[PDB]
Amino acid sequence: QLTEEQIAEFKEAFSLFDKDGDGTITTKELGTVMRSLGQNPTEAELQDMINEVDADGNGTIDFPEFLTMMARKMKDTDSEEEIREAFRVFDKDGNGYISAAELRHVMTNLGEKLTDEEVDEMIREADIDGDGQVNYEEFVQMMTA
Amino acid sequence: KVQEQHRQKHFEKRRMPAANLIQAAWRLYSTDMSRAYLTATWYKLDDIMPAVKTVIRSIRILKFLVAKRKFKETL
Ligand SMILES: [Ca+2]
Repeated sequence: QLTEEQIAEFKEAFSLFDKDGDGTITTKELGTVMRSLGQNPTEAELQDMINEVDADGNGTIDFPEFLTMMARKMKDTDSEEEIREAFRVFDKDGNGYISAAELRHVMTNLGEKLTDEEVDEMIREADIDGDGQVNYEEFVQMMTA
Repeated sequence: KVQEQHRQKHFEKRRMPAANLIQAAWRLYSTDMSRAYLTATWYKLDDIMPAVKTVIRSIRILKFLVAKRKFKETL
């Protein structure tokens, strides 16, 4: 279902990691590219990211595993259910809504906190109506294209 | 009441991984629409080498997958 040109685009990205050209992405190559962009992952974080797509078990990412990950993104059934389950943790009403103030409060105070500009771009992406509630159901349908 | 107080604490244990999942999903989604990439620098950068933004997206997908797993491990 993927065009031959967007496969070549994903191949170009894969080759950026695969510096030695052996057809695999190690933690060495994944972390080197991340740290060239200013990111600083730990060694354990590199292993967790690779193990999410390593279907063989040798601790590397080959090109076919890279193609499926890039093609799927978040458009899978399991992602839509789990992101919806994440929003429900902050919905004590259970009606599928969360107030814009509480959502802003959660995003800027829990986990990898969003900056003020990040949460402002998120709230603008989700239309508020009436009291200030945002249908997070519509929000997960939007993120999962 | 103690049966009502310890299911809160375990439900609190999901608050952080749930937030991490929402944040990682939004940051992945914003890769293709954020004003952060709507600059003359990123347009030219995306023209001379579109592999850079694709690499950035590949990293965010990997981070979304880790966050989705850690949230499911609190069920
Ligand atoms: Ca390699």
